Amino acid sequence: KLLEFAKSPEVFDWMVKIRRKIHENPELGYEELETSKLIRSELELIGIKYRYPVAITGVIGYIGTGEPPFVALRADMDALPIQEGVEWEHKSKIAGKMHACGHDGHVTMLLGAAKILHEHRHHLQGTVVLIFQPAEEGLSGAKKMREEGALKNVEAIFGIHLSARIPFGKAASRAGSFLAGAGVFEAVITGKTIDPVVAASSIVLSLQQLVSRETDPLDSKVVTVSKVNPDSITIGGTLRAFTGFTQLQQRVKEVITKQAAVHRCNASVNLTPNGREPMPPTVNNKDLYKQFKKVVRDLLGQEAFVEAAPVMGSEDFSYFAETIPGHFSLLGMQDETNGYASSHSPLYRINEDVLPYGAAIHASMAVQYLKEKAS
Repeated sequence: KLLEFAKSPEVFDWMVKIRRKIHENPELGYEELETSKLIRSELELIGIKYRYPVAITGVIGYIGTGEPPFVALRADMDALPIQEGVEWEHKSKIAGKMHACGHDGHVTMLLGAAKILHEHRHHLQGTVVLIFQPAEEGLSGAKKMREEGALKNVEAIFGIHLSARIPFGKAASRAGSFLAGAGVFEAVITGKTIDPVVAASSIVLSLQQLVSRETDPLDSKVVTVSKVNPDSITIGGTLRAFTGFTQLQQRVKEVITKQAAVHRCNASVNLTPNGREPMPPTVNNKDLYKQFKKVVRDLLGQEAFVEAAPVMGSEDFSYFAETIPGHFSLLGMQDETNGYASSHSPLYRINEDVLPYGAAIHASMAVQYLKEKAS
């Protein structure tokens, strides 16, 4: 019922205040200096110790006993090089950049949560870890924080992402496979005269075939050939799946290889070209999802819980929920007539009145988890 606190003029105004400053000054991946300085100042003001730097601009705060169990809450920090088309007082003052992906609401609701949780810190049966992650858009920030030990000793992490595809004030998630993974591959087709070209256009159609839709949105698999360019032809492609990703990677390789061989050609295929490691699908741990549904129902209502549909989007949170139990949820903003623009657009819009919902959900989820682990 801490939503009442989260909605307080003092707290809500403070949250809306910080959200706007970040919104007016969008910073790109790994260059979120000002966003990072603000987060650190608010943690300082609230009364929360933190580790900095992590992944250049990242910050990790602590609330509780200081001892295990450790549970983490995560928010992204970076904007995108998009010109804000929304005309308003708090529009980005940085031309060509915009927080058109809600992250502003994310850092915001994470500082909210930090502020609130601190209010009840001596009651926490463990330590809530607050992760302020840089460069989510380029899908390399979560992995970099992991490399730097951000996940050590931590046993369960929760993340929230505002959504224009979910009704306002409803949190949406599902158990297990939720967000699609993504990988790339590179192939070089060289003649062991025109065969290489014959082989290349063949392989292309043959890989484009693999893409398909079925009756379960979790079975969707796609392979996109984007690069192709005669002694040798380089073919750069991508692949995505919610399940059986490894089996799809091998299929892409097998096809290119055999389709090259029957055309008397050499086949060079790389599934991690230039250090582009695959990003596995985002999997929501059943226990966290099961616990999460309760937190949402107890807080908002028996009807707020929105069972999410598998999505083929991009969210590097998966590098966390694969290494430790993870739970990723959406937070609704959409109104009755769909006036709220979809994420990734010059017109994107968070309804600023959603901040207390995620702040409470963030705060609450960390408490119930700990107050459950100790049961």
